[PDB]
Amino acid sequence: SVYDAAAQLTADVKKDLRDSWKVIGSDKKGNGVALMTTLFADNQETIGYFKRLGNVSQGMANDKLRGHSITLMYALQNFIDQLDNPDDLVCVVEKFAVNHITRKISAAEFGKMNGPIKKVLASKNFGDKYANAWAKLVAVVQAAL
Amino acid sequence: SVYDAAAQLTADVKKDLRDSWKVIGSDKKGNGVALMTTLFADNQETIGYFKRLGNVSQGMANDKLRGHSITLMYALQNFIDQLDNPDDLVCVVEKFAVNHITRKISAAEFGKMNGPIKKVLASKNFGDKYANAWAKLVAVVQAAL
Ligand code: HEM
Ligand code: HEM
Repeated sequence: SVYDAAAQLTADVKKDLRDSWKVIGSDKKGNGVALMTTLFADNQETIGYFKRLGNVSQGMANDKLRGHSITLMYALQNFIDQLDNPDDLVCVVEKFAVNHITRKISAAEFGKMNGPIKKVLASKNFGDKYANAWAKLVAVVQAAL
Repeated sequence: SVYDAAAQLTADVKKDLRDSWKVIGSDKKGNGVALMTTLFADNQETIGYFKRLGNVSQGMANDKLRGHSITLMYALQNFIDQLDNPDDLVCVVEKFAVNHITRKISAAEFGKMNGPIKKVLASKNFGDKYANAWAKLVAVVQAAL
């Protein structure tokens, strides 16, 4: 199942993922926080899953939110680093899904991250072509939920 | 406290952490699995916390163990990257501790990783000086458990 989704990661898709990550991943704190705050802005209901982070309206200044945001970026770093070996990509994605499954986060709920990603890519001038590539990566994770 | 522990990361300790990580972090899959297998070999009592992984003796062939081992290395990568900013290191460490606290992993339990780290370091020609630097980093996490 996850393997089949991974099959959509064509040579061109992996190339766009790597090229865009080279920029996005260069500022994990800044972009990580941008993703989370955008998610909360566009889909307020997702805040229900982050009660532990406290006052998320504080953004970057909120230590717990900042800690979560930076950490989230290292999961993507992990995924990006395993793109050339489907076997490693798959085992890393299934390992990542475990805690999210426990939190009862469905594939549909997880898919809400596509908008924030598209918006962050755009802020760095990466168009639809790149947003589509990332949608495919998110789809691999969705296959594991 | 975690804030006092973070202050123990002096200039040379940070430098030795970076220099050794440059090598160790080069092969996350290889060294990550070596780290876990050494832990299970030297402290069989810890295997109980990893029931979900299945037959841990299979090493690299165990997909779940490989997935976990690779992922563990990105938490260390995270810590190393935050060495420049104590405030970020602390929020990233507390974030990391949440799940380990939920699993009831105590500071004493966590410290058992010092043995495996020292051995992997040694296998790459990094002696006591480096093992001690890493123990200082591990102590920051212990302070948060
Ligand atoms: C590209 C998307 C995402 C990435 C890379 C990501 C990454 C992570 C990582 C690495 C962690 C820490 C390890 C763990 O506990 O699992 C985590 C925690 C968490 N994630 Fe995800 N996640 C993503 C999307 C989501 C979404 C869409 C939701 C909810 C709507 C979600 C909810 C959670 C929650 C509630 C936590 C715990 C937060 C805390 O209390 O510190 N994640 N995620
Ligand atoms: C260098 C030290 C260590 C690092 C960097 C580390 C890293 C991680 C990471 C990144 C995860 C995934 C996120 C999460 O679920 O929290 C994790 C999971 C876990 N860790 Fe730690 N950990 C370390 C030591 C330990 C020790 C010493 C124990 C137990 C004695 C432990 C027990 C666990 C368990 C049971 C899981 C879940 C495994 C699974 O079911 O997939 N960790 N750890």
